[PDB]
Order: sequence, then C-alpha cells, then structure tokens
Amino acid sequence: APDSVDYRKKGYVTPVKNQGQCGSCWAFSSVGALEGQLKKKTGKLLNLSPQNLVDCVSENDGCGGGYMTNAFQYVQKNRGIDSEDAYPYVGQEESCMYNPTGKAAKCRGYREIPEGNEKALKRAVARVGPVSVAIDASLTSFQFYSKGVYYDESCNSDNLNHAVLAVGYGIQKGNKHWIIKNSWGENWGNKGYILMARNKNNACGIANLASFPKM
Ligand SMILES: *[C@@](=O)([N][N]C(=O)[C]([C][C]([C])[C])[N]C(=O)O[C]C1=[C][C]=[C][C]=[C]1)[N][N]C(=O)C1=[C]C(O[C]C2=[C][C]=[C][C]=[C]2)=[C][C]=[C]1
Repeated sequence: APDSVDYRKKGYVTPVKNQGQCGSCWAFSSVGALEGQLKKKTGKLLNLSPQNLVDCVSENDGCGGGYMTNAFQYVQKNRGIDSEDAYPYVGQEESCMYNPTGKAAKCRGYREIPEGNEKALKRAVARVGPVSVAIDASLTSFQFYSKGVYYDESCNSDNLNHAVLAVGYGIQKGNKHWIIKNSWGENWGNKGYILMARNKNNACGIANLASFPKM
C-alpha cells in the first residue's frame, strides 16, 4: 500500500446515519469528527448526539443549517456532548435538553484547515483522523452516485451546501480519492459513502471549509 488511509477499517467511524428531512448535515459531520477523536484518545468509540448539537448550538439555525466550527466551539464552552442514547435524534428542532449525566465526550477547540489547500487536508486526515468538510452536492451526478471515483467539472467550489466527513483518502483505477461519509442513510451511494476525486483542483471545494476538533 502507498499513501492510503481508511479509518473505517480502524474503528474510528461509526455506522452511517440519515439526517432525514432536517438540514442537520453540519451536526452529523461534526459528531463524526468528534467520534473519530474519541477513538484516537479513549480507545473506545461511541455514537455522539447530532440532535444535541441541533438543539443547543444557538449560533446555528438547527434544521436550517450551520457550521461545524460553531458546533465544536459549543462543545468546548459547554464542556461536553451527550451520547446518542442519552440524547436521541428525532429529526427536528426542539428545546436543548442537555444531560450532564449523559456527557460522553468533550474537546478544547478546533483548527480550520488552510482554505483551499488539499495537501494540508491529506495531512490533517493522516495525522488527526476524520475531518469535517463542506462540499457542493447540488448536482444530480453526485446525488445518484453509485460507485467509482466521482468528479464533475460543473461542481462549484464556491457553492458549499452539504457538510460531510472525510474518512480518509486513497487511489482507485489510477484515480486518487477522498473517502466521504454522508448522512443520507446506508441506502445512498455506496452503502452510505462516496469516493470523491482528490487533487482534481479542489473538486467541489472539498478543502474549502475543513476543520477538526482538538482533544
Ligand atoms: C446540509 O443539510 N446543510 N448544510 C449546511 O448548512 C452547510 C454547512 C457547512 C458549513 C458546510 N453549508 C453551508 O453552511 O454553506 C455556506 C457556505 C457556502 C459557500 C462558502 C462557504 C460557506 N446540506 N444539505 C444538502 O445537501 C441537502 C440535504 C437535504 O437532506 C435531506 C435528506 C436526508 C436523507 C436522505 C435524503 C435527503 C435536502 C436538501 C439538500
């Protein structure tokens, strides 16, 4: 093997969830980052609560959207985030029902990756683990993706609408790629994941809004 890393084989990635009709794609991506780190330090993985983020991160719009950096900042200020079981996901805004007794993780800040620098992203995923990214998933090609390495020259790096999680990187039929985890269920794309193009001149803005929490 050359320069390839898949955290799935490692146990840093939890099962693929489905955001539903709520636009909490930012909360799931952040949770993904947090979870990847929780394995890195604790040696044990656990499903964190995306709802907790949705209901408590006042700086975001709940099901209307939000940024990953704001979510991390919340977990730090709040000093902890509940596990899924402790604070279940219902797919809609409601009152923040944080349960201190249910805290299962915490963090001390975050570090945004250099805007538009793919290489700094490869290292971040290689040295830290799953990274929260933001891409353009408006095109139908992306939506009906099934297999192989995605790459559509119509993708717009400036229009960042869907937030996902980079679980790693690797090669395919000569095509380098970023292993992406989406929150649309195990029934979308390749069992919930998608292989997007790497080094194709920041395809879809993969490295345009990356970040990861610090433990
Ligand atoms: C998410 O649902 N909402 N995304 C965002 O709020 C993100 C936040 C991160 C920062 C990326 N985008 C964002 O804030 O954009 C700002 C920006 C732009 C340009 C430069 C810098 C910053 N994304 N949603 C979709 O792609 C989407 C999702 C659904 O979900 C429903 C569904 C769930 C399961 C199965 C099927 C469907 C619906 C419509 C669109």
